[PDB]
Amino acid sequence: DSPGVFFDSDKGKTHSSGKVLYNARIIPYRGSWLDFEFDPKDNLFVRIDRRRKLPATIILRALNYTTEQILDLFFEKVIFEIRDNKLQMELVPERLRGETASFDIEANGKVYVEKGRRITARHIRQLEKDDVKLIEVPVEYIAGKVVAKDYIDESTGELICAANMELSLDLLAKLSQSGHKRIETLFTNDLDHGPYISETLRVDPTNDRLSALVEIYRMMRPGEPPTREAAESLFENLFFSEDRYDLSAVGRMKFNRSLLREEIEGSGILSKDDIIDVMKKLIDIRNGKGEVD
Amino acid sequence: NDSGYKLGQRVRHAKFGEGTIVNMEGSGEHSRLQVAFQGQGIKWLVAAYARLESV
Repeated sequence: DSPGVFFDSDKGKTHSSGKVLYNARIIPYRGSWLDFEFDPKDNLFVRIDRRRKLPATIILRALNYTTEQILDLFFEKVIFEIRDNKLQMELVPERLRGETASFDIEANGKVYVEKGRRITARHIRQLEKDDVKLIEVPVEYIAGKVVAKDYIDESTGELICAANMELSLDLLAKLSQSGHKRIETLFTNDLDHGPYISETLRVDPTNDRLSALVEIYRMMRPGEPPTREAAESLFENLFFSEDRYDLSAVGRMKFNRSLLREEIEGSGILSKDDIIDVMKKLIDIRNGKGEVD
Repeated sequence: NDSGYKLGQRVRHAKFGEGTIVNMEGSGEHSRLQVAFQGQGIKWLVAAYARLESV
């Protein structure tokens, strides 16, 4: 084994379904290994120092990302607006590619696509040329969408809905009756923009930075009741202390080249961006964009 | 939590009435409080947005 980052799979030869399970591994010249891997349900996990796996979002929580901020890292957004007692959607026409309309795509009096037809590159071109950026949709279409952020009833301070909650008509009603006429949701599908990180959050037992740090600490140090300082320092010393971790120059060069970065020089320790970029490349591979080493 | 509130604390809300803090999450402007209100059930409040008075 040599220092760098490595993207691999199991060649569909682990479970009966023959599902290909992808993984990524960061190997330093010295210090702890860091592994990311998919399970058969397409949830993502992290292994620190080769021990038992944890829902991958834990490491991002430990690096001070909220649920909302994690979703910002891994998903584009589809905005809905409530106006004229109608549900409207902000349209980026290219997002319609490969889909079949479930309702009349219409704007400015004109009907661009019928409720049955398959959406064409021509449809998309005309929509772009006419600068259609907003279309009415049925309320039913909001169902199953995933809300991208926390929404608060500002008159009471009550959390009306938490980031990553699935939308329903009842929730839409609550939001609307609380004065929220603009609602942000995740752009996903079941094909090449999978909701892996969103579903991973649902099996993540932690909910903030301290609980994530404690989950990691308990995993690394069985039998040691955790303290604040202990959990903080252990995490800092895994990947972010020159004393305890070094990718080495060779490792950094190979790491950066795998991520298609221009620079060859870099740090012996890891950054937040290093870790997130490795996660993003692994997710690309699962989504069919690019391939393993 | 560095938010000003403590687990077990009795609080008063203008709409929800008297309650007890039963859990907390997050930090900074993101700190949130799980409050059991006597006659109105359990609610999550974002500390920075909720008017609470310490009973």
